Amino acid sequence: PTIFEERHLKYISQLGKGNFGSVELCRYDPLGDNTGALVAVKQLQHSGPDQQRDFQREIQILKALHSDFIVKYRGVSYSLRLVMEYLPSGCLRDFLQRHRARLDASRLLLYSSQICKGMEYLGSRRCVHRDLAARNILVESEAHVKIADFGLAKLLPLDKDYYVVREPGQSPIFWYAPESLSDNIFSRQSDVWSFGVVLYELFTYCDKSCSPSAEFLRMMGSPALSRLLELLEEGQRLPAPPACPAEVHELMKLCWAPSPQDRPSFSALGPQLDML
Ligand SMILES: CC(=O)N[C@@H]1CCc2ccc(Oc3cnc4[nH]cc(C(=O)N[C@@H](C)C5CC5)c4n3)cc21
Repeated sequence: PTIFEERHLKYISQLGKGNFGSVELCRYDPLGDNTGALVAVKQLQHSGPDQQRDFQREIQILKALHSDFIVKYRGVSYSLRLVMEYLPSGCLRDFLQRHRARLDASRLLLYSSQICKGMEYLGSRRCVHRDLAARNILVESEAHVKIADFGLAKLLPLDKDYYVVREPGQSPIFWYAPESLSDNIFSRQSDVWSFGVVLYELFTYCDKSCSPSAEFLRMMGSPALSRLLELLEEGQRLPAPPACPAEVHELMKLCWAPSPQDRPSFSALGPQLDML
């Protein structure tokens, strides 16, 4: 099952690109009569040595994760390719923009709860995502979302609860916490910072004009990394989204606490979301 033969993976269409590589919709059909299962196949076409090493790490991390709110690993094909389950409604960013009129606050709260449970589990496995955002969240159906794109994901060292990355910025800066911007320090607490921005994204329906980049860029005014750092250290944050519940906005601000240890854990965030 885990060893997918390359000749049986029949290409259908393109899906998109994560942090590195690209993903394709394929039908794995060994019987050769297109009666097989649709799957999501990731590969690296135009990639350096650094991205190849990250990909080997992504495969092993995702293979080991088992949650209802984390995209399932199916197997591998060797030209190394990662086979994942296919979620036909796509990513949440586009889903919220497309179906803005139909999706009320209670539904946004359900996605927040499911993502939080996924991240709580990811914390128990001592794994840091490093790129938690609406673009990397997939949609199974109207009542079910999963976390995806584990390319930048790291396991914490056996003796520490934080990871210092040597590389600078493989993702957009507007989801990073202060200690990641200033010192490249990543942890479960920096993932909680990013969850606050995801909460902001949900409750703006990923509207482009009031996105994290759009809002912060106006504050930064006429180095982009250093200016963002200054704003965050001075106490500047994303505003309350229009028509956002007050209780949800207070949780965002707790997720954006200056010190990592003052941010709540995903285990403490879970009940607070579910009781609204
Ligand atoms: C043709 C089209 O409408 N494409 C849109 C563009 C954006 C997007 C994303 C996912 C997506 O659908 C799916 C569906 N199942 C999937 N399984 C793994 C996926 C994945 O890794 N997607 C990345 C590109 C992604 C997690 C980082 C994955 N992506 C579809 C689209």
